[PDB]
Amino acid sequence: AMEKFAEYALSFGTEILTVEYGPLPIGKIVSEEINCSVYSVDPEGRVYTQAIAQWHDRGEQEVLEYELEDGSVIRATSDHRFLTTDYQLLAIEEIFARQLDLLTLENHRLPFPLLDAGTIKMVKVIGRRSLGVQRIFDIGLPQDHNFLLANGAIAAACFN
Ligand SMILES: [Ca+2]
Ligand SMILES: [Ca+2]
Ligand SMILES: [Zn+2]
Repeated sequence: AMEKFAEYALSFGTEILTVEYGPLPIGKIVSEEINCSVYSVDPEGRVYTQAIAQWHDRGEQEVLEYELEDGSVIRATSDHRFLTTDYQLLAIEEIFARQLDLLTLENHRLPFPLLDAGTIKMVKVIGRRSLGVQRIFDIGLPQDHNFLLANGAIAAACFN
């Protein structure tokens, strides 16, 4: 029984897919407290949008750059959780260690069923390297605790 999650964080350059501005580095969003909407998935698999509720500058620390099978990367703390194809939110290091698949997403269109729209891909983490100390951040959302990155990966949001 998990007491709580680690206070994971994303590196400055990690781009979040915003509705109003498209891909934007989380560092910019937080540093400038940019009000915009992100895409998230609910417990029943519906993809929908929600406005950011909290902007947290987490300071700095050692971060790793994980490389995905399609060449994209995730720059974050090793314990940052992401959605897998089994629909579990697990640390990126676990996904790497166990070679699990990240569940990624490659008129009115929203909200829509995750499995019946958008190009769904099953992407493994093929490696990682250290980027040294970088500025880190996270954002809090008013509803579900996850949001889509520009590379399609679904990241866990702040639980505070
Ligand atoms: Ca694959
Ligand atoms: Ca892509
Ligand atoms: Zn936070």
